[PDB]
Amino acid sequence: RNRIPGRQWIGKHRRPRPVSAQAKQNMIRRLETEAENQYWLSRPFLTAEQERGHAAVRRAAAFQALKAAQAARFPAHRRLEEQLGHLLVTRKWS
Amino acid sequence: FQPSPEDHEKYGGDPQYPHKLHIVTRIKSTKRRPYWEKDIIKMLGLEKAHTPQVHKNIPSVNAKLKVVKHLIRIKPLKLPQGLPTEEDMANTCLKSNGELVVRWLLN
Amino acid sequence: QEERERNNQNPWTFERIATANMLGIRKVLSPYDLTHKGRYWGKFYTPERV
Amino acid sequence: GSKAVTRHRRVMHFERQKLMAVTEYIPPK
Amino acid sequence: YRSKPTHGIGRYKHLVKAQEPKKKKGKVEVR
Amino acid sequence: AAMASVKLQGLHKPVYHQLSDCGDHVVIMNTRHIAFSGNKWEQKVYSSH
Amino acid sequence: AGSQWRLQQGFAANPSGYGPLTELPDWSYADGRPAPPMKGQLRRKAQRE
RNA sequence: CGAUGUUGGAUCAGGACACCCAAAUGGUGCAACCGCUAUUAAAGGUUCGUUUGUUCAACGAUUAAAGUCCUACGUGAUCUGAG
RNA sequence: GCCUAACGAGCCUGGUGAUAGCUGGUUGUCCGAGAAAGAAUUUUAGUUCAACCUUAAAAAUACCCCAAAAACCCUAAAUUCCAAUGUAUUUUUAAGAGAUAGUCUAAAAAGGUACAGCUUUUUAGAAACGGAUACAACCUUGACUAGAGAGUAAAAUCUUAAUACUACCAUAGUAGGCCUAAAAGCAGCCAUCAAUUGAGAAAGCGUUAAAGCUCAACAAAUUCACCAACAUAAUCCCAAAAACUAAU
RNA sequence: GAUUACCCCUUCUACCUUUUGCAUAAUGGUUUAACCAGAAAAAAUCUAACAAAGAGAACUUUAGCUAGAUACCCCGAAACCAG
Ligand SMILES: [K+]
Ligand SMILES: [K+]
Ligand SMILES: [K+]
Ligand SMILES: [K+]
Ligand SMILES: [K+]
Ligand SMILES: [K+]
Ligand SMILES: [K+]
Ligand SMILES: [K+]
Ligand SMILES: [Mg+2]
Ligand SMILES: [Mg+2]
Ligand SMILES: [Mg+2]
Ligand SMILES: [Mg+2]
Ligand SMILES: [Mg+2]
Ligand SMILES: [Mg+2]
Ligand SMILES: [Mg+2]
Ligand SMILES: [Mg+2]
Ligand SMILES: [Mg+2]
Ligand SMILES: [Mg+2]
Ligand SMILES: [Mg+2]
Ligand SMILES: [Mg+2]
Ligand SMILES: [Mg+2]
Ligand SMILES: [Mg+2]
Ligand SMILES: [Mg+2]
Ligand SMILES: [Mg+2]
Ligand SMILES: [Mg+2]
Ligand SMILES: [Mg+2]
Ligand SMILES: [Mg+2]
Ligand SMILES: [Mg+2]
Ligand SMILES: [Mg+2]
Ligand SMILES: [Mg+2]
Ligand SMILES: [Mg+2]
Ligand SMILES: [Mg+2]
Ligand SMILES: [Mg+2]
Ligand SMILES: [Mg+2]
Ligand SMILES: [Mg+2]
Ligand SMILES: [Mg+2]
Ligand SMILES: [Mg+2]
Ligand SMILES: [Mg+2]
Ligand SMILES: [Mg+2]
Ligand SMILES: [Mg+2]
Ligand SMILES: [Mg+2]
Ligand SMILES: [Mg+2]
Ligand SMILES: [Mg+2]
Ligand SMILES: [Mg+2]
Ligand SMILES: [Mg+2]
Ligand SMILES: [Mg+2]
Repeated sequence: RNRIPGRQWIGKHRRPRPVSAQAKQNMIRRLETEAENQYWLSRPFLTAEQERGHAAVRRAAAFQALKAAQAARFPAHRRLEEQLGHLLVTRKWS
Repeated sequence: FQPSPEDHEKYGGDPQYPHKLHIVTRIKSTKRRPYWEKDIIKMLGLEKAHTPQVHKNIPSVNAKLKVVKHLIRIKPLKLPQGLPTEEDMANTCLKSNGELVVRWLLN
Repeated sequence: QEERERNNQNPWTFERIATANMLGIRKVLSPYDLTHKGRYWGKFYTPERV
Repeated sequence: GSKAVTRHRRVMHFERQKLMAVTEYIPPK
Repeated sequence: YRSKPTHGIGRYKHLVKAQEPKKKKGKVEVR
Repeated sequence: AAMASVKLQGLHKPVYHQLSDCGDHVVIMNTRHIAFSGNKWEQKVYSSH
Repeated sequence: AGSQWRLQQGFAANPSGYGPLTELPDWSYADGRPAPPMKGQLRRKAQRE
């Protein structure tokens, strides 16, 4: 009898779907968590100056290891066992 | 990011000495969020949700956390028995409340 | 309008949530909502919103 | 889509509606 | 730049008068 | 109806299952003296075609 | 459910998290010699280390 | 657009009420009669002719009244083809 | 018009496998990665470049990025650039095709009716087998296989439907001056004093003008009294129903 | 999915093509058997021979030359010309 013109979720006229009591509680629970999130970030242990290059050898070593692993890309060795192992196809019981 | 004097008592923080290490757990999804928030999640080791990850409390890390502070849960790392030694590396267990127990299920 | 804004017993207000970018709400809000404090929507002004 | 300012009390995004309902004013009791 | 504290250090148009040029059609001793 | 619906389906038996024919008879007496809450005696309408 | 209560008491939210119900071996030989360790338990003790 | 056949009439009508008539009622610059206006009600009813392909409109006669509108501006696997 | 049942120009064979940016079709299993449009074009129904991407290879730096730094009249959200740090990405070389017909939501604007599921650009998002009863675009979500295990996320009926105001009581100068045919508190102008404990040269109605009614002031007496009311559509209304046994 | 039990129960908007988006009331198929649609080696990558030289003449050569392997569809017009 009463229709929502066009699509019911887009356009100038939409569905009057209201906010429920359960939805309000979900927002509050996330807000309480985020209120705690921005408190533990408030007071750093070290200042900006005291952390200047505190861990740079490890960063340099990590990048060097990345170069070393990526530079080892090369075709694998080829051995006689792989080629001579094909003759075992016609192995028989004499 | 200026805490009220009552914030320390509410969250159990220490008014004088800030904590040393973070425990970061992702809650929400990177989908339906801008691309710059996706990269910060990826570069913090928070790819898998509900998996604790430990980060320093230096301002460099805190700069990235503030951008995605609405997608993660941050708790301090407590050490009832102190830092584990090389002898007790394999017996460490991390409880839900945020403390690391060096000796877990002895004998 | 100031006494009703000072004695409000609701911990969360539109000014606090929008400015701090809580819940990633800036994706939904407009840049003008930082100044309007949620009291203005389009040309409509609701004086009862704190 | 409609302009920023309209004449018909432009319907808010559903996420914004929850924001407008959680940031209400509670008079002291 | 706008955000820099040194914004507007080159402002000078408010020091001298406007000095309206004597236009060919608007040339008149408006006293 | 809320408690009568449960008994008819058998949702009170721990052996309940939709495929099984578990079901209990319910006898309701004094149905002329039911008390509709509020003004539902004049507002609620039952329609059929 | 009741994960909030378990978090309050210090246990894991999920009863499968580092509880005594999971770490301990589930089976052992009748004579008494220990059973081979679980594949899952060894993996879980590797990420903790 | 590897087809949703297009005006008007003929037949059959389904529905809404913002009612033309029929029923009840308030107000009036309502004495009565004839009127104007507002509320309530949709079970039934809402004519026959001259000109135009006409819907529309004009005119003759009458009726308690000759209502407004929707229905693929209903209805061509039922008809008509004047336009 | 007609020339053997199709003539805006016959039929048959050959040229003929005519040629189509246009439509339709394109045949086993499994696995890895995976793109929505910038520029010219008888060009926008298509192509050829750039970007992005795939396969292979080489090399060293890529993203995040603090302070400093980027215009002169006024000017928001914010960009550019850059060490640390967090993290493994990026560039170059050699081969390449597809795509180049876009939809909505939020945000900044323009045309329009501050109309469209409308149209033209820029930034961001999405295209669940869950949720919003149904649902491309909104919300929850790191898409493997098996189990008759477990914890959680989005989320299920939305508010008010509001307005009673009732006693008692009226007499002086004086038709105040002016004005007008007549202006007696009551067209207008002007003044606004004054008897009585108490009552305005008048707040409203009324009269052609008067008369008359009522409201302020006496006394009497004392619940409270700002404001908040808004019609209807066409096949048949539309889960059924429920104000309290304990809910972060 | 199951189930002692075929249904009864619960859960699921046919398939291709074409599109921003098709259960769509957009296209095609009654069903069966047989038949019917990716083709080329200039530059390149992979493997091998021999190497300042290679190739069973004619050419290419500042690590190159010779050989192998890896590649680019089907159906359809109205028409045009000659006999
Ligand atoms: K709509
Ligand atoms: K058509
Ligand atoms: K009728
Ligand atoms: K074309
Ligand atoms: K007078
Ligand atoms: K069709
Ligand atoms: K088609
Ligand atoms: K087809
Ligand atoms: Mg619709
Ligand atoms: Mg809505
Ligand atoms: Mg828009
Ligand atoms: Mg058809
Ligand atoms: Mg008819
Ligand atoms: Mg009828
Ligand atoms: Mg009526
Ligand atoms: Mg009547
Ligand atoms: Mg018709
Ligand atoms: Mg017809
Ligand atoms: Mg016929
Ligand atoms: Mg028909
Ligand atoms: Mg004709
Ligand atoms: Mg012929
Ligand atoms: Mg062809
Ligand atoms: Mg284009
Ligand atoms: Mg290209
Ligand atoms: Mg800077
Ligand atoms: Mg840099
Ligand atoms: Mg194109
Ligand atoms: Mg578009
Ligand atoms: Mg559009
Ligand atoms: Mg369009
Ligand atoms: Mg975009
Ligand atoms: Mg669903
Ligand atoms: Mg998974
Ligand atoms: Mg009185
Ligand atoms: Mg009416
Ligand atoms: Mg029903
Ligand atoms: Mg569908
Ligand atoms: Mg289309
Ligand atoms: Mg396409
Ligand atoms: Mg079909
Ligand atoms: Mg078609
Ligand atoms: Mg067919
Ligand atoms: Mg070649
Ligand atoms: Mg020619
Ligand atoms: Mg010829």
